[PDB]
Amino acid sequence: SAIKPDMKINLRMEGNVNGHHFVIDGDGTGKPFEGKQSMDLEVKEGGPLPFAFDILTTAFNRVFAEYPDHIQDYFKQSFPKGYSWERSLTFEDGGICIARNDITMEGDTFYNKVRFHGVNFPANGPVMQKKTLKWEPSTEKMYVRDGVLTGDITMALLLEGNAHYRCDSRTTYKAKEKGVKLPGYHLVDHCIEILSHDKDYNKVKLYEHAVAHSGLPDN
Amino acid sequence: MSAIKPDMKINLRMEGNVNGHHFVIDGDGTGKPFEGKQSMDLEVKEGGPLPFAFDILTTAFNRVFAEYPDHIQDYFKQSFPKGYSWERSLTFEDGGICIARNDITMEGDTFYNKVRFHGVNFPANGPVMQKKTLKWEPSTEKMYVRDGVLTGDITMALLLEGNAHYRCDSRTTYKAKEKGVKLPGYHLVDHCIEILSHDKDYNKVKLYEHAVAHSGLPDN
Amino acid sequence: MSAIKPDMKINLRMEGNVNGHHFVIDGDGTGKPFEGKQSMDLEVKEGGPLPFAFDILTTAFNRVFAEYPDHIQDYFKQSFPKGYSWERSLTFEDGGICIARNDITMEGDTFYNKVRFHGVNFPANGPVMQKKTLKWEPSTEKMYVRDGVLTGDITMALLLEGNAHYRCDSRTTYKAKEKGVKLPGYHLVDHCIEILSHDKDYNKVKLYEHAVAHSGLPDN
Amino acid sequence: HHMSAIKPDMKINLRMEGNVNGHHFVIDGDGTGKPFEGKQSMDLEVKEGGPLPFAFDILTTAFNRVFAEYPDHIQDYFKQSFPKGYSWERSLTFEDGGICIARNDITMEGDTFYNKVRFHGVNFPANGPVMQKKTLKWEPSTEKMYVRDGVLTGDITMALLLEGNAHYRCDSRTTYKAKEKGVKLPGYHLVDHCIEILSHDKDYNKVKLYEHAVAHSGLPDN
Ligand SMILES: O=S([O-])[O-]
Ligand SMILES: O=S([O-])[O-]
Ligand SMILES: O=S([O-])[O-]
Repeated sequence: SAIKPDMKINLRMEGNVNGHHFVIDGDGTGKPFEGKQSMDLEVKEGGPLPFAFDILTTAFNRVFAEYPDHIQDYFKQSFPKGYSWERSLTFEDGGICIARNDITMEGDTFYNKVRFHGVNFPANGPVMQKKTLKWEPSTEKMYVRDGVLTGDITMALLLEGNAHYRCDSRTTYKAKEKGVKLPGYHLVDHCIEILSHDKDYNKVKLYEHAVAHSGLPDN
Repeated sequence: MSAIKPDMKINLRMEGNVNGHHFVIDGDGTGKPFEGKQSMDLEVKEGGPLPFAFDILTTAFNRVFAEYPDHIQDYFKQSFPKGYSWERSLTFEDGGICIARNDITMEGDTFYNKVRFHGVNFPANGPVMQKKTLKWEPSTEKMYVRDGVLTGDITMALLLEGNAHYRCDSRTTYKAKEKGVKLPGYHLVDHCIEILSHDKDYNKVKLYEHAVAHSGLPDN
Repeated sequence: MSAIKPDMKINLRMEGNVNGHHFVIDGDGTGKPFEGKQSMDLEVKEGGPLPFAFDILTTAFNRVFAEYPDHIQDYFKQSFPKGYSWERSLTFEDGGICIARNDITMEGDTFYNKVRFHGVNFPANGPVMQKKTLKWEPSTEKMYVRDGVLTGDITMALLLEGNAHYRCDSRTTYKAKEKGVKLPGYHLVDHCIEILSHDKDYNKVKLYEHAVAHSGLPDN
Repeated sequence: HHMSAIKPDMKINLRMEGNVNGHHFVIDGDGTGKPFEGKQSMDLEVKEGGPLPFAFDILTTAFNRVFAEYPDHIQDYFKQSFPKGYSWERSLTFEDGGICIARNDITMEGDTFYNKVRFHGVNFPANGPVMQKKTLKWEPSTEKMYVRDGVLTGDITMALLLEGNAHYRCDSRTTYKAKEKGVKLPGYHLVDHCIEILSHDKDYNKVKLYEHAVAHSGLPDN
């Protein structure tokens, strides 16, 4: 009842990768029921960012995800009060990130409080060298663990030069209100895209498409 | 003289050791390469009854059985008639680790599979030695090139009795026998594996699996 | 030239968040860098009482307090006057993951510590959220250079109630503030960290640590 | 609690079968050791699959924790498992995806320990240190011993020194199990080791291997 077909979103991410502090302001629109959202982002300090913007992109709301009827939608059922997610990103070269987002809503807008942190990215690695092109599309596996909805994902960044950079992520989602029903095992296909940006990535426009499904042969 | 025919046969021998238990499993079955479907009947010839869950073996009993669409290169069907081999490592969240290998070849309408499977470090209280597993959930394997070889990464979950999952992380490497097989670009493979039937000790099992490659969203 | 005195003060502020719970922890201590020893009294200024095992934070409260033999380069004694930073990941066997960083500087007789600590994904019924930890066991860190930076790898174990162990994989990267301080070759550190005393809610903690460097067998 | 019959100068017989990246091999070895001094060594000869297309170094830890100096205050699980013996299973995970599985069955007849080892390795990259044979030595390290899921378990983060002097990381988990009943389980401890190829021929077809291990309690107890 609370979510509408078209909603706004405000976002304030703050973080540190490799000792580098940054703030990023975001403002955007999207269709929760179509699994879509875009948003305009602007680094407000920390720019020029010394690292690849790509590592940030998954960390700027699953509520924007096309859920089919045979699958419980934890995220759209979390609102008004909202929900929180925490995430770790484990890169194949030792680079490790942790993140959190408190997602809230009032009126037509979703509010996202997001903290990002990253450690141990190697000097001549693709992240500090900015050799990343984009996230390749993948599929997140959703399941319950310790009484909590958990998502594991097998993720890859395309690099300059016809090779890929592995990332492995675990997310833990918690609805704020008591009583929200945990879903069964499902899978969530997603694509993420930087549609436009300036040369140093101080201002970027980002797009996310997400759809949930029960996998083969039901997808 | 096309190598891949619409209805083909599968001949399999697996020999292995998990936690120091030796075993031999012979397989016979069939499948439809272009539809990405296969089924086979397995018979434990040595080492029955198996002390561990049969489920840990079932990915190791052929990606030639995957429905590839036009716009994605099919390494597997292009690997024939000479064939290919794969190597896989399976890392479970409780420390059990398996490695396996299959050299697969082809004569006429039949694929031959010479498979080896080794496991160690499964705890006695774990869902594997307790034979507490139910099925592999559906999952998506990521295909991409690493050091000039086709590589596949997958995070799979084994559903357990009692409404719980058991995580396995798997990496496989596929190498065509013949020189000059064109490697595919990055893509996804969806799959499902289902034990369709089994006798009480799992000495005789009917297995079925379906694989479909694709390019992820938006495209389907 | 190092300007490390044989008795030094230690001043520290830690700020952070584990599983959404934000805490601030102030420390005051002293140490003897040349025999590898330091102890500090902590008190949590924000976030008391902490909902999680205090022992996970304990690693994060300076390898100058390590005993280095003459035959091994002491990167940490040599990073001063200017100081140094370290970054560190802590991956626990049940999916809990922490990152931490410290910027260490020296003003006279006192080392100053800016520490941030963030922890994610601890399961509600794991040893951390239920406070079933007893101590870190004594272990050994592997120091070596990777990509131009002193790196320390170690697998640690936190003793649990009943004498079970909880396993933590840690990686730290240490960076001298000033350019062209020299790189040690492969060596080992031994460490022990012991919580000496604490009140009921671990809001006042008194922590001791001992660390010595060596080159391993047969030298030792 | 029980006379080991381990006599302070003992022999070692060993047969190994393996496969790494699809290459089959058999290595034999005869050796000697001093179990109470935690020192041992062996002459190995590659009997099949020679010359090996991979770094010999990956195999060297698979060729017995009986040869480890245990001080009185730490339970020695290995010498107490004799005369009957014991077995281990081990997984080796390298930072670039190389994964290995190894197991050994140790028995004792009279003066001689007998080892049946299996070793299998998978997914070593073509231009990695292993396949390109660019390893030099294992650095000294320290394994942590503790009971896990009821079984004596050894964890260790090792590193192979490589040509060009970078290191190549490997993470090992070993499980040890006595053949007979009644063997006491140690408390947590540490075991230092150092392994060294003493001498070898061009193709690593004949190799001389030595190791030294001593168990201890960490700090500041050592
Ligand atoms: O290039 S695709 O991700 O639109
Ligand atoms: O894999 S299907 O048959 O569940
Ligand atoms: O003599 S020892 O260093 O192998």
